[PDB]
Amino acid sequence: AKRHRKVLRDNIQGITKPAIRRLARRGGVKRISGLIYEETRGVLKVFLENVIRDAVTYTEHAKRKTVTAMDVVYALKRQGRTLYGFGG
DNA sequence: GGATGTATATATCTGACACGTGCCTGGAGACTAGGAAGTAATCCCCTTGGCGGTTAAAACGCGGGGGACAGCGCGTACGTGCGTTTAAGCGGTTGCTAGAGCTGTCTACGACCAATTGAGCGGCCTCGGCACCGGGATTCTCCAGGGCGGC
Repeated sequence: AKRHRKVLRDNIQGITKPAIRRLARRGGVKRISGLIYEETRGVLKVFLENVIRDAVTYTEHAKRKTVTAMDVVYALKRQGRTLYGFGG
Protein backbone atom coordinates (compact mmCIF):
# COMPACT_ATOMS: atom_id res chain seq x y z
CA ALA A 1 0.00 0.00 0.00
CA LYS A 2 2.29 2.76 -1.26
CA ARG A 3 -0.58 5.18 -1.92
CA HIS A 4 -1.91 7.25 0.98
CA ARG A 5 -3.60 10.57 1.73
CA LYS A 6 -2.02 13.68 0.22
CA VAL A 7 -3.14 15.97 3.06
CA LEU A 8 -1.52 15.85 6.49
CA ARG A 9 -3.47 16.16 9.74
CA ASP A 10 -0.69 15.88 12.36
CA ASN A 11 0.67 19.40 11.91
CA ILE A 12 0.07 20.11 15.60
CA GLN A 13 2.85 17.55 16.16
CA GLY A 14 5.10 19.80 14.06
CA ILE A 15 5.24 22.06 17.11
CA THR A 16 7.84 19.77 18.62
CA LYS A 17 8.74 19.13 22.24
CA PRO A 18 12.11 20.99 21.92
CA ALA A 19 10.21 24.00 20.51
CA ILE A 20 7.87 24.04 23.53
CA ARG A 21 10.92 23.60 25.77
CA ARG A 22 12.57 26.62 24.12
CA LEU A 23 9.39 28.64 24.66
CA ALA A 24 9.39 27.67 28.33
CA ARG A 25 13.10 28.56 28.57
CA ARG A 26 12.29 32.01 27.21
CA GLY A 27 9.48 32.13 29.77
CA GLY A 28 11.95 31.25 32.52
CA VAL A 29 10.85 27.68 33.26
CA LYS A 30 13.48 25.40 34.81
CA ARG A 31 11.65 22.04 34.94
CA ILE A 32 8.93 20.82 32.56
CA SER A 33 6.59 17.89 33.14
CA GLY A 34 5.89 15.39 30.38
CA LEU A 35 2.21 16.34 30.01
CA ILE A 36 3.01 20.02 29.35
CA TYR A 37 3.43 19.57 25.59
CA GLU A 38 -0.09 18.31 24.82
CA GLU A 39 -1.64 21.14 26.88
CA THR A 40 0.61 23.68 25.14
CA ARG A 41 -0.39 22.30 21.74
CA GLY A 42 -4.04 22.59 22.73
CA VAL A 43 -3.82 26.18 23.94
CA LEU A 44 -1.75 27.17 20.88
CA LYS A 45 -4.39 25.58 18.65
CA VAL A 46 -7.24 27.41 20.43
CA PHE A 47 -5.40 30.76 20.15
CA LEU A 48 -4.63 30.11 16.48
CA GLU A 49 -8.24 29.23 15.61
CA ASN A 50 -9.45 32.44 17.30
CA VAL A 51 -6.95 34.71 15.51
CA ILE A 52 -7.25 32.88 12.17
CA ARG A 53 -11.07 32.93 12.30
CA ASP A 54 -11.11 36.70 12.88
CA ALA A 55 -8.50 37.23 10.13
CA VAL A 56 -10.51 35.08 7.70
CA THR A 57 -13.59 37.18 8.53
CA TYR A 58 -11.57 40.34 7.76
CA THR A 59 -10.38 38.74 4.50
CA GLU A 60 -13.88 37.65 3.43
CA HIS A 61 -15.27 41.14 4.03
CA ALA A 62 -12.78 42.54 1.49
CA LYS A 63 -13.83 39.89 -1.11
CA ARG A 64 -10.31 38.46 -1.17
CA LYS A 65 -8.93 34.93 -1.16
CA THR A 66 -5.48 35.66 0.28
CA VAL A 67 -4.90 36.54 3.93
CA THR A 68 -2.68 39.58 4.26
CA ALA A 69 -0.61 40.53 7.30
CA MET A 70 -2.76 43.59 7.81
CA ASP A 71 -5.82 41.37 8.37
CA VAL A 72 -3.80 39.48 10.98
CA VAL A 73 -2.93 42.79 12.69
CA TYR A 74 -6.65 43.70 12.63
CA ALA A 75 -7.60 40.31 14.10
CA LEU A 76 -5.01 40.61 16.86
CA LYS A 77 -5.99 44.20 17.70
CA ARG A 78 -9.67 43.22 17.89
CA GLN A 79 -8.70 40.66 20.56
CA GLY A 80 -6.69 43.24 22.54
CA ARG A 81 -3.33 41.80 21.43
CA THR A 82 -1.90 44.67 19.36
CA LEU A 83 1.24 43.78 17.39
CA TYR A 84 3.82 46.31 16.20
CA GLY A 85 6.06 45.80 13.19
CA PHE A 86 3.76 44.66 10.37
CA GLY A 87 2.19 47.94 9.29
CA GLY A 88 -0.45 50.18 10.81
C1' DG B 1 75.15 37.79 3.70
C1' DG B 2 69.64 36.45 3.54
C1' DA B 3 64.89 37.11 5.16
C1' DT B 4 61.57 39.06 8.61
C1' DG B 5 58.78 43.08 11.27
C1' DT B 6 57.07 47.61 10.58
C1' DA B 7 56.16 52.41 8.70
C1' DT B 8 54.24 55.47 4.85
C1' DA B 9 51.94 55.91 0.52
C1' DT B 10 48.10 54.77 -3.14
C1' DA B 11 44.04 52.55 -5.08
C1' DT B 12 39.36 50.98 -4.03
C1' DC B 13 34.90 50.38 -1.29
C1' DT B 14 31.04 52.58 1.03
C1' DG B 15 27.86 55.70 3.69
C1' DA B 16 26.51 60.33 3.38
C1' DC B 17 25.68 65.18 1.30
C1' DA B 18 23.70 67.94 -2.22
C1' DC B 19 21.54 68.56 -6.73
C1' DG B 20 17.41 67.76 -9.73
C1' DT B 21 12.39 66.88 -10.58
C1' DG B 22 7.56 65.87 -10.03
C1' DC B 23 3.32 66.41 -7.66
C1' DC B 24 0.31 66.80 -4.64
C1' DT B 25 -0.85 68.23 -0.44
C1' DG B 26 -0.65 71.85 2.80
C1' DG B 27 -0.87 76.89 3.27
C1' DA B 28 -2.73 81.77 2.13
C1' DG B 29 -6.74 84.61 1.33
C1' DA B 30 -11.80 85.42 1.31
C1' DC B 31 -16.75 84.38 2.70
C1' DT B 32 -20.28 82.54 5.37
C1' DA B 33 -23.20 80.12 8.77
C1' DG B 34 -23.85 78.01 12.93
C1' DG B 35 -21.67 76.14 17.37
C1' DA B 36 -20.89 77.62 21.38
C1' DA B 37 -20.35 81.31 24.89
C1' DG B 38 -23.05 84.23 27.66
C1' DT B 39 -27.65 85.68 30.21
C1' DA B 40 -31.92 85.15 32.87
C1' DA B 41 -35.48 82.19 35.20
C1' DT B 42 -37.15 77.99 37.70
C1' DC B 43 -36.67 74.01 40.36
C1' DC B 44 -34.55 70.15 42.55
C1' DC B 45 -30.37 67.87 44.53
C1' DC B 46 -26.19 68.24 47.41
C1' DT B 47 -23.33 70.36 51.55
C1' DT B 48 -22.27 71.08 56.62
C1' DG B 49 -23.30 70.98 61.10
C1' DG B 50 -26.31 69.43 64.31
C1' DC B 51 -30.44 66.22 67.25
C1' DG B 52 -33.26 61.82 68.48
C1' DG B 53 -34.27 56.91 68.71
C1' DT B 54 -33.78 51.66 67.05
C1' DT B 55 -31.30 48.17 66.55
C1' DA B 56 -28.48 45.16 64.31
C1' DA B 57 -23.80 45.09 63.22
C1' DA B 58 -19.12 45.59 65.01
C1' DA B 59 -15.81 44.81 68.54
C1' DC B 60 -13.64 42.14 72.31
C1' DG B 61 -12.42 38.10 74.85
C1' DC B 62 -11.73 33.14 75.29
C1' DG B 63 -11.49 28.18 74.43
C1' DG B 64 -10.28 24.68 71.24
C1' DG B 65 -9.38 22.12 67.37
C1' DG B 66 -8.52 22.17 62.40
C1' DG B 67 -5.25 23.35 59.28
C1' DA B 68 -0.65 25.27 57.77
C1' DC B 69 3.95 24.11 57.80
C1' DA B 70 8.16 21.51 58.60
C1' DG B 71 10.61 17.22 58.27
C1' DC B 72 11.53 12.66 56.27
C1' DG B 73 11.32 8.79 53.11
C1' DC B 74 10.78 6.99 48.51
C1' DG B 75 10.23 6.06 43.95
C1' DT B 76 9.47 7.79 39.65
C1' DA B 77 9.82 10.78 36.10
C1' DC B 78 12.44 14.20 34.06
C1' DG B 79 17.15 16.00 32.94
C1' DT B 80 21.45 14.96 30.53
C1' DG B 81 24.36 13.08 27.17
C1' DC B 82 25.31 10.51 22.97
C1' DG B 83 24.41 8.30 18.35
C1' DT B 84 21.28 8.15 14.58
C1' DT B 85 17.71 9.87 11.57
C1' DT B 86 15.17 13.27 9.41
C1' DA B 87 13.37 17.12 7.89
C1' DA B 88 14.07 22.18 7.86
C1' DG B 89 16.45 25.59 5.24
C1' DC B 90 18.19 27.20 0.85
C1' DG B 91 18.24 27.42 -4.04
C1' DG B 92 15.45 26.17 -8.24
C1' DT B 93 11.62 24.93 -12.11
C1' DT B 94 7.10 26.23 -14.44
C1' DG B 95 3.21 27.76 -15.47
C1' DC B 96 -1.27 30.25 -13.97
C1' DT B 97 -3.88 33.20 -11.07
C1' DA B 98 -4.81 36.67 -7.32
C1' DG B 99 -4.13 41.21 -6.19
C1' DA B 100 -2.20 46.07 -5.93
C1' DG B 101 -1.98 50.07 -8.75
C1' DC B 102 -3.75 53.08 -12.40
C1' DT B 103 -7.23 54.90 -15.72
C1' DG B 104 -11.87 55.41 -17.41
C1' DT B 105 -17.17 55.44 -17.55
C1' DC B 106 -21.47 55.41 -15.62
C1' DT B 107 -25.34 54.58 -12.74
C1' DA B 108 -27.88 53.69 -8.72
C1' DC B 109 -27.86 55.14 -4.08
C1' DG B 110 -27.59 58.21 -0.39
C1' DA B 111 -27.36 63.23 1.19
C1' DC B 112 -30.42 67.19 1.44
C1' DC B 113 -34.65 69.96 1.81
C1' DA B 114 -39.69 70.94 2.36
C1' DA B 115 -44.39 69.35 3.92
C1' DT B 116 -46.84 66.09 6.59
C1' DT B 117 -48.40 63.24 9.92
C1' DG B 118 -48.36 59.51 13.12
C1' DA B 119 -45.74 57.25 16.74
C1' DG B 120 -43.96 58.48 21.43
C1' DC B 121 -44.70 60.83 26.14
C1' DG B 122 -47.77 62.49 29.68
C1' DG B 123 -52.36 62.73 32.20
C1' DC B 124 -57.48 61.24 32.79
C1' DC B 125 -61.20 57.75 33.15
C1' DT B 126 -62.45 53.20 33.66
C1' DC B 127 -62.15 47.97 34.97
C1' DG B 128 -60.04 43.62 37.68
C1' DG B 129 -59.17 42.46 41.74
C1' DC B 130 -58.61 43.12 46.75
C1' DA B 131 -60.65 44.73 50.76
C1' DC B 132 -64.32 46.97 54.34
C1' DC B 133 -69.09 46.70 56.24
C1' DG B 134 -73.98 44.79 56.94
C1' DG B 135 -77.14 40.72 57.18
C1' DG B 136 -78.51 35.55 57.49
C1' DA B 137 -77.40 30.57 59.04
C1' DT B 138 -75.14 27.31 62.53
C1' DT B 139 -73.24 25.70 67.12
C1' DC B 140 -71.72 26.32 72.23
C1' DT B 141 -72.38 27.59 77.32
C1' DC B 142 -75.64 28.18 80.93
C1' DC B 143 -79.83 28.72 84.68
C1' DA B 144 -83.62 26.56 86.55
C1' DG B 145 -87.09 22.55 87.88
C1' DG B 146 -87.80 17.69 89.41
C1' DG B 147 -86.51 13.85 92.30
C1' DC B 148 -83.89 11.68 96.25
C1' DG B 149 -81.54 11.60 100.90
C1' DG B 150 -80.78 13.10 105.97
C1' DC B 151 -82.23 14.78 110.93
